[PDB]
Amino acid sequence: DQLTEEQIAEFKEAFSLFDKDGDGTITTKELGTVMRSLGQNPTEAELQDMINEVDADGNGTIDFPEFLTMMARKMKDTDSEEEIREAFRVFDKDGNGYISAAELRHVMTNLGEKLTDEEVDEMIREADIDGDGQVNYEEFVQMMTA
Amino acid sequence: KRRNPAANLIQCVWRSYAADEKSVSIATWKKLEDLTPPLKTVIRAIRIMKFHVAKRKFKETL
Ligand SMILES: [Mg+2]
Ligand SMILES: [Mg+2]
Ligand SMILES: [Mg+2]
Repeated sequence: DQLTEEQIAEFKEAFSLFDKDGDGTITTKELGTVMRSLGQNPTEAELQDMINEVDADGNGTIDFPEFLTMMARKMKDTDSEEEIREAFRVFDKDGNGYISAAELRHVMTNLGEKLTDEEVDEMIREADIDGDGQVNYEEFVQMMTA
Repeated sequence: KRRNPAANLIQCVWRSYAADEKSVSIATWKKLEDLTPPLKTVIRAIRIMKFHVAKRKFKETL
């Protein structure tokens, strides 16, 4: 799956909502303005962290080329597939490749940026599609890798 | 142990996936409705950036 000319025009559109001063760069101040305009309340350490991990050139800001590679890659690259897969094995203590839906719903509503009951309900419905209480995280990763 | 970083990375994967154009979800846009198409791309760009932060935080626990 590759990128069409239309979605590039939509990617520039969204890029220009971050780059509100129109100089072709996104700073932590521009990004923080968009996020807090969407109800978020991030700290600059988080704002600086969000810019750094997508700052390919390392110049401190996000230009449209970096923004374009970020939106087209999604979580489909090899580094992301291996890392997302390794993140699921941390809870696959049986070593078989399966994680109980009750356990996964429990950890996702108690650790990290915990999902709420509405969010986790939609996730378990797609993690345990057949409804047997078990999650094939290898098939679940490739589902969201696409 | 990498329990919390792995949990946070999985959380960013779902929120990014649930927000994607070919996906359907109402709990990933809780209290966010009738959104402009560029507005949805902006939220998708934010959640993708959160994912790369989570992946870097989880990798550094190795
Ligand atoms: Mg700018
Ligand atoms: Mg840059
Ligand atoms: Mg199942």
